[PDB]
Amino acid sequence: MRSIYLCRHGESELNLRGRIGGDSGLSARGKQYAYALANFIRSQGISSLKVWTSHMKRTIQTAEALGVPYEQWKALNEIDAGVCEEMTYEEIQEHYPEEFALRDQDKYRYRYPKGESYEDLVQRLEPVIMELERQENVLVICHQAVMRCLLAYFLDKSSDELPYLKCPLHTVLKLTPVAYGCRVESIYLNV
Amino acid sequence: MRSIYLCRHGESELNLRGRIGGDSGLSARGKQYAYALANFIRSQGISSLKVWTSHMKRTIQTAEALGVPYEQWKALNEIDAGVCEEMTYEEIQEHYPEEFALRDQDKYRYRYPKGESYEDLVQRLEPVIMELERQENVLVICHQAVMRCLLAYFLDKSSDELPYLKCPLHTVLKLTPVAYGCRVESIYLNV
Ligand SMILES: O=P(O)(O)OC[C@H]1O[C@](O)(CO)[C@@H](O)[C@@H]1O
Ligand SMILES: O=P(O)(O)OC[C@H]1O[C@](O)(CO)[C@@H](O)[C@@H]1O
Repeated sequence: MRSIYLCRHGESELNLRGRIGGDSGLSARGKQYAYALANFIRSQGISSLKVWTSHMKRTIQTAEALGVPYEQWKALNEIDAGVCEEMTYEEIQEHYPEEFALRDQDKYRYRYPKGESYEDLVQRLEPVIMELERQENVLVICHQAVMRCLLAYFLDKSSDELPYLKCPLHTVLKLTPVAYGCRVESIYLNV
Repeated sequence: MRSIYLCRHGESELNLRGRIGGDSGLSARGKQYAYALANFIRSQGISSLKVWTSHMKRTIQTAEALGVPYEQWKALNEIDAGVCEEMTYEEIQEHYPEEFALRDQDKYRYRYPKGESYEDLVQRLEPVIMELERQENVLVICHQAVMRCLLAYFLDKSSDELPYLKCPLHTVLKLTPVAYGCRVESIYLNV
């Protein structure tokens, strides 16, 4: 049976600082996760695994530790926060108080100044989903907002639930599409 | 009429590092705010004023920039996050996934392991509001969660609105209580 493995890049430097977006590299234990992922994947004994990543350094660097070849997709790049790129939440509240308030109102269609909305994100992920459907075993190393969009599709979630789906770091979600829907398994790689 | 000025401690070290809770000191620009605050209060042309703070260093240090005495209330201490104290959101999502998700569904009543809920904070602040109601001009230098509870009372907000009320840093809220309701003026001190 085919299984789709979904996970995020290992812990980035900006993740450690509590800052959003950007294009930073993996931290120390972020790299230890890349190694732990390589171990888990091997132990899965998956037949002909296709591996996808984004153009962002953090995803690429995580895939490198696997040894096997992978492919890069621009459409898998993290959601653009626009002007709020690399800010902490406190900084967004202080410098864009009205914008921050509008988000909680409708997290699905809200756009930061010159940024993307979850709706924009779902649109550019359409082709990524179409390919995913016509594949067998695949591992997608992406980002939190991207993972939420892909996960919503497979676990059949609404536009309301989507922006709030649980997608923590160092955790792999093994989704097995079945006739009644989709089975899920969560594997936490403690590093 | 008299006015109640509500604001937070200047930007702290943990605020800058994207971490919550703790007992950290003011950052460089966090101190600039403490001085910019003194200048704002000065320009108000107030004859007598009571300044209250919590036991947290960040609030105390901010009061120190005024050059006037102040009273310290334990009741004005920021909400306790328990085991999640001094952690980032990503950190909390990873190591306490279930806990994190449960908070989102009921932000008002939820308590982190060994922590407080917004409901507890509201109860803890009862004697503070009572005094605030029987005083003249007062300046309360407190915290984000504490500030939201106080602001909710004066502006008549429901427990559903309370946890999401806007309370950014370096922003003074001048409240003027009247017959019914309360007047509000938002003053931002750019530093
Ligand atoms: O605010 P949330 O719920 O993290 O939504 C998506 C977010 O993903 C992030 O990568 C969070 O680290 C941000 O860049 C983006 O705003
Ligand atoms: O973080 P929230 O959910 O907006 O609530 C107020 C928060 O203020 C903090 O100081 C940091 O966000 C936390 O201690 C507290 O939970």
